[PDB]
Amino acid sequence: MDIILGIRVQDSVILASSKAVTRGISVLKDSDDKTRQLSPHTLMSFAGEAGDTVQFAEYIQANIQLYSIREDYELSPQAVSSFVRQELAKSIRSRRPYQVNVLIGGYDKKKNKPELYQIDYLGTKVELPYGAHGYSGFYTFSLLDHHYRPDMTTEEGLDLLKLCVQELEKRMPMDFKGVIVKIVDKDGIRQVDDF
Amino acid sequence: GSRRYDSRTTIFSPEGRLYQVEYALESISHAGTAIGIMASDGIVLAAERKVTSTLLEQDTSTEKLYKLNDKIAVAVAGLTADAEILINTARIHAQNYLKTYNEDIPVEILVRRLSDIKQGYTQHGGLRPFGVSFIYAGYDDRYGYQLYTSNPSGNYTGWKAISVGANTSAAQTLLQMDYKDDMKVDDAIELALKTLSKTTDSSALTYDRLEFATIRKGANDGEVYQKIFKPQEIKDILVKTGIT
Amino acid sequence: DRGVSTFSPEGRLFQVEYSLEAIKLGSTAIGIATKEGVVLGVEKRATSPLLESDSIEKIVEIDRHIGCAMSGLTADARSMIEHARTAAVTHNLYYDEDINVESLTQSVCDLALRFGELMSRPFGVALLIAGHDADDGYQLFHAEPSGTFYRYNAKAIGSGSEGAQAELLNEWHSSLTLKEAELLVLKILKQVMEEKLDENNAQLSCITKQDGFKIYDNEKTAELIKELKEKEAAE
Amino acid sequence: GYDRHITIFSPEGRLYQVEYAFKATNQTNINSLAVRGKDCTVVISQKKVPDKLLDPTTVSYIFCISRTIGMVVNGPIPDARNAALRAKAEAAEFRYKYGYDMPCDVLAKRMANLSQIYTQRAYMRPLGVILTFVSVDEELGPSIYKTDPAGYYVGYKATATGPKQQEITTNLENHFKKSKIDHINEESWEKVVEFAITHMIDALGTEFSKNDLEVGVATKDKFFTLSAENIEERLVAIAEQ
Amino acid sequence: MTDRYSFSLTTFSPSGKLGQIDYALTAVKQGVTSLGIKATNGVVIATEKKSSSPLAMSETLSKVSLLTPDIGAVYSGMGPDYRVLVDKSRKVAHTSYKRIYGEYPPTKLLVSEVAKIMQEATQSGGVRPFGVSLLIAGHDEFNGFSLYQVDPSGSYFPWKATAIGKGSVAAKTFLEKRWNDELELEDAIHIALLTLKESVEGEFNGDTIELAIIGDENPDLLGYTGIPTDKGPRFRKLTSQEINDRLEAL
Amino acid sequence: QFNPYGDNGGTILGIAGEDFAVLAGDTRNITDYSINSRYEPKVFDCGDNIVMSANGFAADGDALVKRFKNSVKWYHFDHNDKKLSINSAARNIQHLLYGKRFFPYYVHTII
Amino acid sequence: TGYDLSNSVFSPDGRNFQVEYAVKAVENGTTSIGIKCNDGVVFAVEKLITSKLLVPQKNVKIQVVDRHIGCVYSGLIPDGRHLVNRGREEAASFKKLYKTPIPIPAFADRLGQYVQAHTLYNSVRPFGVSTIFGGVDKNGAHLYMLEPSGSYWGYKGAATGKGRQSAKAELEKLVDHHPEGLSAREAVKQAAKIIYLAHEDNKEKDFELEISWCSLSETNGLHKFVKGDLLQEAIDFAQKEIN
Amino acid sequence: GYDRALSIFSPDGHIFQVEYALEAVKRGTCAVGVKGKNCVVLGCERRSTLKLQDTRITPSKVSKIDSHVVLSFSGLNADSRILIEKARVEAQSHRLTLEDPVTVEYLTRYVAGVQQRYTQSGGVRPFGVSTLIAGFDPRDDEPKLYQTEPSGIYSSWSAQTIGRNSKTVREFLEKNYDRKEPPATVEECVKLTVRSLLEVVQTGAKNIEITVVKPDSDIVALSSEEINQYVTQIEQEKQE
Amino acid sequence: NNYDGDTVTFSPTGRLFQVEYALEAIKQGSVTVGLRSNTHAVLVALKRNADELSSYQKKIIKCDEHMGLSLAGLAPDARVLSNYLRQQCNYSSLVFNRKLAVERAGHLLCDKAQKNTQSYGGRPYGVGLLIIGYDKSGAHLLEFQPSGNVTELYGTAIGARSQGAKTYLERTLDTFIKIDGNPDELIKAGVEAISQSLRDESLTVDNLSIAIVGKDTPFTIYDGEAVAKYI
Repeated sequence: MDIILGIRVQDSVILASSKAVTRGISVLKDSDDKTRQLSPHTLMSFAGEAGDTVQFAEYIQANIQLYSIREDYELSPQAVSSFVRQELAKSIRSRRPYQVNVLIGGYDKKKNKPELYQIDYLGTKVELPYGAHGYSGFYTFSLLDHHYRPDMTTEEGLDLLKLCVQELEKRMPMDFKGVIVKIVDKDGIRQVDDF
Repeated sequence: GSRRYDSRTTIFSPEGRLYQVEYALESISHAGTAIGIMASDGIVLAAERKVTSTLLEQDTSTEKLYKLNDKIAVAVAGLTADAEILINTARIHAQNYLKTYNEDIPVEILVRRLSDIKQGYTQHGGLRPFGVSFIYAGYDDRYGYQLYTSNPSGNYTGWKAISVGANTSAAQTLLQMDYKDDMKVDDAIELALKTLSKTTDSSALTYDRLEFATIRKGANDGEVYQKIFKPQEIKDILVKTGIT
Repeated sequence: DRGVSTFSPEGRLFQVEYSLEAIKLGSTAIGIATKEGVVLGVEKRATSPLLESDSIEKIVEIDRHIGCAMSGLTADARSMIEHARTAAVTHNLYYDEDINVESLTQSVCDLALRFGELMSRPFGVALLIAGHDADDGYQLFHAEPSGTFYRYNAKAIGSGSEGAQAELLNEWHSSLTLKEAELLVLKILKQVMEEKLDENNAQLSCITKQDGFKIYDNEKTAELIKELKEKEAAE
Repeated sequence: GYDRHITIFSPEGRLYQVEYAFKATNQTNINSLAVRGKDCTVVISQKKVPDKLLDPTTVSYIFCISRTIGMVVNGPIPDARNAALRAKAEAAEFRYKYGYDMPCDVLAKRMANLSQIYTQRAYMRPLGVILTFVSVDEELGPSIYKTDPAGYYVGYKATATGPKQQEITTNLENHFKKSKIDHINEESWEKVVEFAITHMIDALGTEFSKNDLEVGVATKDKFFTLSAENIEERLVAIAEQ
Repeated sequence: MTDRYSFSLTTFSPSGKLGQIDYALTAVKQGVTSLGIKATNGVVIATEKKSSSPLAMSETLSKVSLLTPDIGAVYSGMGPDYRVLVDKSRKVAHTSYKRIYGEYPPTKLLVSEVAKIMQEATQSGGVRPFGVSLLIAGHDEFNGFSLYQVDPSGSYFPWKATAIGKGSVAAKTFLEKRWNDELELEDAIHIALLTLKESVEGEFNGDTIELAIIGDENPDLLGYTGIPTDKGPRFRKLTSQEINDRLEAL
Repeated sequence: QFNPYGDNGGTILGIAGEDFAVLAGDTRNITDYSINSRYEPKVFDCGDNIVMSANGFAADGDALVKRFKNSVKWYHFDHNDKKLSINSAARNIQHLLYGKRFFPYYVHTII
Repeated sequence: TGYDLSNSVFSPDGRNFQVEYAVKAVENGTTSIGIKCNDGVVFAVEKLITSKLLVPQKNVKIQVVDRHIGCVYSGLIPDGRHLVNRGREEAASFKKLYKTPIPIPAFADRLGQYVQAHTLYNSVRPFGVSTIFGGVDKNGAHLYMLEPSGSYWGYKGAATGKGRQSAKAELEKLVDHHPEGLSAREAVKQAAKIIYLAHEDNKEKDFELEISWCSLSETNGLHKFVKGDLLQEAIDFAQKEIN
Repeated sequence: GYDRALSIFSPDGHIFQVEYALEAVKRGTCAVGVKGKNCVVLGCERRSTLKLQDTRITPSKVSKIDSHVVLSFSGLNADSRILIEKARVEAQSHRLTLEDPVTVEYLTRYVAGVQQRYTQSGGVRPFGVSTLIAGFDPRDDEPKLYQTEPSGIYSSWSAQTIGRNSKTVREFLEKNYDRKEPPATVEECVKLTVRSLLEVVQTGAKNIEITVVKPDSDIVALSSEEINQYVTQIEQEKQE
Repeated sequence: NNYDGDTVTFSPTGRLFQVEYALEAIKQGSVTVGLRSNTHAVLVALKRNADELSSYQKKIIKCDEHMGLSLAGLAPDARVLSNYLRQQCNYSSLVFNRKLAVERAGHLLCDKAQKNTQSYGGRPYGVGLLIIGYDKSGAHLLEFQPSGNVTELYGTAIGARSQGAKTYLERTLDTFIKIDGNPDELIKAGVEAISQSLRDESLTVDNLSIAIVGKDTPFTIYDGEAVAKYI
């Protein structure tokens, strides 16, 4: 797991999520997609404890997909983030809590705004222009503090993201085998395939 | 053992009807009439109380109209006590939704869960159904203004205008005569009253035998206000339209 | 009314006896045991021409060495088959071996009387359970809602049963080949079936030690039907 | 009417099972009576031992519920013992929970509440008994509180119960009409027991040997029952008078 | 063994009546007359202490019960059903309110809780409805004085004044004639005493009449001093003596 | 703190021929540095020509052998006196053992 | 009506007809008795010999509860066994908590309350037995008889079953003619006589006698069956007095 | 809990509660399903004896269980909601564990299984509902149509109807549906479906709903006009 | 009549009709006989087929190495009760290392049957059982009936026309009681008894079931060719 980033720009939200899956002294895989589509205009990336991450993600996915069918409607990114937070908030006082951190990047069609939510395993939600989980933040937050502007284009956002990845590839101790990048906007979710 | 005394509330007649549901509907048809009328710019709920006594405290009361949340209300026809049980369930269910999603519950979803509860008492558990029909009047930002009714069967449907309780036959024909799609709130208020005035089993219709409510966009911009008419305001709306 | 588990003054359980009446209304099913295999055949009985007859599934696999045909209120058998399959697979997991046909049948029959005031009524469906095991070879069992099962050399259940059974009583001997038995099931089915037997309103199957349980396609059955007619005009 | 078989309302608003449980109350054909002194509360009941094979000492409808509370039952013995056992349990538990002895009237209220439940809940039948509770309560003084199958209870100056109850009741009413007080103005319980037996004799119109009666007395800090000889001593004093 | 009565004993007839509620209401018809009157500065509730024997001590049987320091209740119908409702009512005032908010519930809401209990006896498995109608009178800071009637069905209504039980039809008319929105509490007590004399057959005095008020706070009745915000119960039961003083100026 | 396990020593050994098999074990039973018994057998005939020994903690060994013997008894009752093949016994014993995966039988088992 | 179709329904008289029907089952059973004596009690019972094929001595009907109590019953035999099993649990629990063996009056109420409880609900049937039981405790000997209603009292002597009246008459004579007490060895003989006398009312089939006793002096306060020489001696005494 | 066996056998061998549940279906508004060569069409009657209806928010008679399967029904509306909810949950659960959406046969079998369970469980009555379940298996182009009924039996149908006057329209379809040649086009199939409903319905007013299911989760409902054009066209071709 | 709706109801003459109706299903059952000497105990059972294509329903069930029974009536009920017995025998072995006494086996069955005759919702067992066994006090035979009544006997029979065998056994008593140390003679005596109950049919090789237990004989069942020796 480890590295998951998100940047919200003018018209979209961009999630970068590292591709490595390490266990012990072996990198078991270098093309892992640490994400799930919750609805046509909602993406969730995740990092944390082995097993818990995918189990939690897929569980949330199924619930949102169930809601969509029942109401023939797509929940707002805010509503989905509130649902996810509550699930994590419940989990933290369970017998065995999910140790999963998520980023929720969605485009609200009613408002025509992109939205980025950062939520940790404790159920701590915050809406942000840019976000990161784990050690990533110790490098990327200050870098974006400097370079980010609120009215950037999807293309400027990807350059800003390159800067983040370059810095992490320079200073982070572990080889995270790069990132998969996805864009969430008025037209839905698509994947940049050459990063 | 006890099999001897079991009415078997949740069984079918040979015709494929549910005895208890049919009989609960008969019960409801003797209750005071309640009307919902939906306009393009708001909704009206009116209800006639069951034959008053001159010595009843009229103002502090609330027998027919109940607030579910800030965007939804109901008019009741049936056993009041049965209806309160269901109302508190609905009020809690609304709050769970707001807690979970940080958004006010869409009107239909609340209507469906209540109707699903009612349905349950007709299929399992061997208890009598709730002797209650509801007119739901609410607003959400997906469908705007909405009217629903539900009954002891656990069935629900949506309306432009509708009545429940006594004389729905007469009431439905009169609404079907005068209702129109472009109608405004104040037109609907008048219709609701003229209807009850003609279907009532009293001699004449007075403020003290009436409950009245509106859901309008009548505050400050793209926002919704619930108004449960105080007795004085009913007294006034009854002169303004010249019924007294 | 009066309890679900009540005895009649003749010493029989009302509800069991009444389920037997529903089984009489069911479509016919026939099984014949040989030393070369056991054959199971059923009357499909589609209630209208528009209903796609191959979707009617009254012959069913339990394991590779055990198969099952049903008659009566056939929706009741879903859970009986489900239990049987689990019993079989479970036995193999605990013992690394195939589970005896009789044991399988006894397990299914244990469900049967688990009803009263456990389920709410007995099953309204009888089963023919047919299979092979190394100890007792080829076997056919009739499993009733009473919890009782009999081994049969041949047996018919359903609306056409008592006619069909008399017929089997005459035609069965201890040297029937599989082909002989297949034809016999086809013959006796056409005898008791309302509409005229063909490859769409009836179905065959067998279980053989070598190839296990097999449901026949409609082409294979159709030739066996044609072969039956040619041999009956031929004397 | 299945509304006659269980505890649900009849069309005229009655509970027939409760009413029939009252008729079971007299099924023993015994009369009881209780009165208050200044210092005490006396309760007497008829004692009929029709079978010669019975051990007369084991034949009793008076119970010592606690150190301070006595209870006499009118009705069949099996229901009577059921009620007594429960009352003993309830009294002991009360002491443990609240650190003081359960008052007569509170126990009576409690048993009345239990009786009420059987009138409302369907699977439980009423007990066909009337329970008369007696003590010298540390707050209220001499006390008589009585329970019936309906779940009703109330305090009494004095009371009677049984098939010939109305006779004894009027007898006692007439005495208090006369004396103009709430109790028997007597120093010793011995003479209050004598009063009770006397007004029973007059009202019922029968004489009693020592084995025709049963007597319980409640004083400050104890309730006890009398032996045949304690009663015989008391019968003698009535005679010479 | 065990409750095998898990099914409703109150069901809908083809006509739509709920038989057991109707029959419970009939039981209330038979019951002794009780009444309530609302004044501008108080509420009065009253009933007859019809005794079962003159050997009984009818002081030990209190028909008028305190529920909270500002709420009281009286009834008509089945006394033992009433008794257990008062126990349950007192407890629910604590469990579902005072233990949560540190203050007693307002009258309408405690009434609402009682109605909930009575509604459930109308629908739950293996029970009959309660055979009582209740008149609950109380005061609370934000609603002032109020008076409610609660029926076997669980339905409740607010009243200026009303009566239930045996002679309710007669008594309700008597009250219509005498009630106005300017009655002072002492006037409502006088009217209550007149209305009750109509229904009472035998003795009519402080020992056969049970009567209580919801009025001013009673500091003498609190039991302690030293907290300025605790001024005492508004519920007061009139003594046997106090009733007779009012019966001479009648 | 109570320790639910002990160690009773001993050792066992099994060899298979073409048309026979042997299962041997010593008859000594110990705790710590003491001898409990010089002759306490721990190899058992279980019927259907199966021999078994569960060596290690004897209370656990005795429980398991006792349980398996009983498994054979009910296999007969349930499947018409059928003989329990050695391969079937082996699987049955796996389930007996693995059923206590989180509070194990402290034994090496040979049949 | 229909008041008699369900257990625990009061009839308008105020009776529980289902209990009264259970009594008819008791009255239909064989005769059993109990006699209280100086320092103990004696139990005996009529065992109808249906056939030659019954193994004699080997269908024992009297049961022991704990070490010091004996129980015998008439009517539905399995119901009586159920009641004794309950009795044994009740006694075991009493001894577990209080150490001392359960006193007879205490034990009597345990059975009483349990039986009475089966007249409270319609989902159980009342017991089809009257049960004579007793023994010796720290206060001496006690004999009890318990009915389907759950009613019980202490007895000088007691009897139930088909020959209950005949047996009752004989017990009354004994009480009248021995006000100062009967001996244990005497009561055994008397018990034998009375079962033989009450067998007249059930005289189609012939029968086997069965006797037991607890005596402070003869059995040391414990319950034992009377067998062999003492049993044969009492059968002889009885055969004597019918002839 | 409440335990009573409500569904039980009669002396003749009938389970009356199951049979009375079927009468409730007979009472329900008609619904029909017809499968073409590349599609399935679900048509449903709606009782027009109710004007002042709001059809924006009134529950539609066809329901999506997943994005590729639909369920219509005849009988008790309230009962159908319970089955629909359960089916939708199982659809998501199947995707979760198998990593594939349900086949139509599997989904039908599940719903049928639920319906059967209510015919031999204590304290519950059977569902007063029969369903038509239609769609296309994942990555498959063969159309599927199944029927379920209160007893729990289910089977596949070339075309089928249920509800009031379903015998009339089954009659129609039986002589108008060539097994040898299903409606080759969407338009053809929608027509035959509407026609069959017109035998029984009334006017083609606010009376007929139609929903069309094509492969790969391609499901769309028709509007008043779109339907009305079919009603108009057939009645002109009628006068002959 | 009005009192036979369930086992929880008494008739006005003190009868339980549901128990009596259960007793009746036994009478419809095929005949089975039990008898014993001081050394062995023997069950003999006439099995019953559905028709000429069916197997003959088994009537004898083994309970332990020293105990077993035969049945007449509802066979599933015999499976339940025999299975209950197998466990009680098994418990006694595992816990106490003690072979369960036949007399205790009877008491346990009595008490199990009785519980189904006093509660709402249940039903009596509809089968009769004959238990044989050899324990620490020699050979035993027991007659179980679903009323709860269990009886120890030298010999008996139950089922249809069992009165024939029952009378014969009564006459034969002094002969067969002393067939000690001779198995084949005790069986033949049993087979002769069961022949008193036959009508229009007689014993064949797939018709007749025999069981024996005794001093040096584990409870063992004989069928088919193993019983040819006795026809």
